[PDB]
Amino acid sequence: PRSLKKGPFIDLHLLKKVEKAVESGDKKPLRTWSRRSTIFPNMIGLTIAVHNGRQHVPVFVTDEMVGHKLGEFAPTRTYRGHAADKKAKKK
Amino acid sequence: MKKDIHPKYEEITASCSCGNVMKIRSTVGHDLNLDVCSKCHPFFTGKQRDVATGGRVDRFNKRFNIPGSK
Amino acid sequence: ARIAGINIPDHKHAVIALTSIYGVGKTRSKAILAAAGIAEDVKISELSEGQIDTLRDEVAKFVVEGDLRREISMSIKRLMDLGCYRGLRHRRGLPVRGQRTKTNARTRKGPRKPIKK
Amino acid sequence: AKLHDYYKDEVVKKLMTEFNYNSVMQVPRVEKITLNMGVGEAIADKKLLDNAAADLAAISGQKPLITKARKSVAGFKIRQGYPIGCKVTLRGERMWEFFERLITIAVPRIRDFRGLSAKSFDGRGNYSMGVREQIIFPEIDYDKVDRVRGLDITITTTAKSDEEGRALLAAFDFPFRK
RNA sequence: CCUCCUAAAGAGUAACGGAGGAGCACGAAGGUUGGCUAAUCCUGGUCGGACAUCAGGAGGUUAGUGCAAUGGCAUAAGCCA
RNA sequence: AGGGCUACACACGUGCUACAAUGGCGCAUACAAAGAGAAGCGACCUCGCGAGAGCAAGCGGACCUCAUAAAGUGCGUCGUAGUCCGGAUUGGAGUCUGCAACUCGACUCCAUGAAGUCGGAAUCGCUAGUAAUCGUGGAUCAGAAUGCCACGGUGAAUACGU
RNA sequence: CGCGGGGUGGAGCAGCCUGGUAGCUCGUCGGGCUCAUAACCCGAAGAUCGUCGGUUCAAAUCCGGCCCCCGCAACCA
Repeated sequence: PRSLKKGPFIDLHLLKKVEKAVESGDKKPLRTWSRRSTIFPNMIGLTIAVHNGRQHVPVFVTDEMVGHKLGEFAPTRTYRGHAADKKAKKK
Repeated sequence: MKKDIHPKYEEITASCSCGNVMKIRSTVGHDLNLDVCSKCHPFFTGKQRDVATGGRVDRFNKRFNIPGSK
Repeated sequence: ARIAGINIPDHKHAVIALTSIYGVGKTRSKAILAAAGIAEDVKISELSEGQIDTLRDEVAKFVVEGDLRREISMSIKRLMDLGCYRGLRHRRGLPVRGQRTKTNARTRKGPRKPIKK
Repeated sequence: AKLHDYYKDEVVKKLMTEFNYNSVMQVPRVEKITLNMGVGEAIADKKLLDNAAADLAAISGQKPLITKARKSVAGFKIRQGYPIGCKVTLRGERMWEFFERLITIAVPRIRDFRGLSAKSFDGRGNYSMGVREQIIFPEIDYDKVDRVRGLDITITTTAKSDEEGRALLAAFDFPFRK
């Protein structure tokens, strides 16, 4: 497995949208490119609309999902199935 | 009742009190008391940036430099 | 003499024999035999039942095999149930630790099969 | 055996007191336990029935009767009838003897287990103990790598409700499912 | 030629009238004495859960019957020792 | 900025390492050449299961360091059973490079643990310091080498004949 | 309308009797080589026996009904 070594992460990038969102508890999907950012306790119950390079995907953030980054729930690649080829991308 | 077919009792009735020489006298958890999730919930338990162990020498709060030594 | 029974491999080196109660690989079995005063290269048929007891106590703290093989199963299932990328790669069988798909799908998904073009 | 004289001494009196019954006769006693080991297949070969006997033998040494289909007209394969179960009937003192081995030695054998709901009792307070495997009473080199061969343990009763039904083997500690 | 029917409830009565079936089989597939209960669906279940045996309910011999049909059926021509 | 060149259905070119016991395992032991490192790499030190770590002598490279170069040497160990060879997948943590490790990064480690037993069609270089085979360093190089370039260890059959 | 023969994997056959086992020769599709095609080599797909029904644990086979192709048939003259 891989990690974040030793220094302190909230993500610098995500921080300025989040600090105003936690003040409300949760508010409308935070337009986010910051797919580089991990999930944490402060973030439980937010809604992060997560750019995947093509478009945003809402990730509803919750306690069972704190072992993960935001970038994992929103897909990137397409996989050609092999009964017959894959027609669509899947969200 | 078929009286005559009943086996000898040599290895039935003996020693329901036996020891642990290869196996237990009662098993735990065979009734499954929690369903196993196989997760720890990381950063919910434990810390968002890791344990600091290994290489313990007092830390210098004053600047230090790979090129600075001759 | 079987280590714990139910599934143990018969007439195996002393190191190898504990690789079937699980939670006890080579590293832990090597040190557990040195403790109990057993040499590595004896076959398991050479041990008396009181050496088998000295093994069995030192095992009995570790995970029982029915939960060990269940644990990797529930980990795979956990990941698919989140739909995180670990889990997405699991649906197809494809690498989860960054490995290539252009080759070396074989270890997870089995032998190659013919595909008309 | 000790089981039934205990069941008389302890359980029969519980149920008389607890239900406010009008007769002592209204109480359950233990009635015959046939067993099954519904192994199947081997229609001429009868080999998986000898493999069933080597499992049954570990817990009760008695001769397999080896069942045949009784009208032989079902949707299963028919050819020279069809072999199904094994029996091994437990009756009277031999069954009272068997139930005294159950719990004390049956519980250390199972390690992964999903049978035996106490709600699953219905109708007569009839039950069938789907144990998933063989409950091996004391033997040498019984573990050998093998499969399957659980048996129905079909307990029967002179019980006339479900509640009085579920109350056999209760002053015996089993971890029954809810 | 048998069994169901035309066929008119004795007399079973035509027609290249309607339909199913038979050309043997079995040295037990016979006799006698004694005991006994199913097709099927559900609940219990390890594999019988869908089908099966075991055990419980419902139904009450509707299964079976050497072979077609008719009659028959707990006294069980049904099943067994 | 995020995604991507490293997708995945498969097939194909190429290289690696293995399929053994001439070897692998363990403890102990030996000598290179050549070159890179003052954005950098570094002994001793103490810490860390190991990786690594902080401290810091040092190093302009025939000085100090990568580096104990490995194959090779000693001794016991294993018997064709995919093993005592091979160690891939995957669960999980510890650590590294970096303001970012999820698809697409590097290292240690615990448990569990497979294909492969000399490979169809296909297919190429070599005449001797070569072919074969081991280890090393370096260019590139924030983080990724099986590659490439060069170095040195050990080093083969035969070339009648046109 | 009668009477009789015939109805096999994409193509042409084997199997055929109370029936159980789908075989032969091609062709097809993917791949290799060849500068390319080719033959060649490797791998692979393919059957509700014309259709429907009956008996059975099993029906191409043995049976009942029908459609269609052909021979007869289109009078005894």
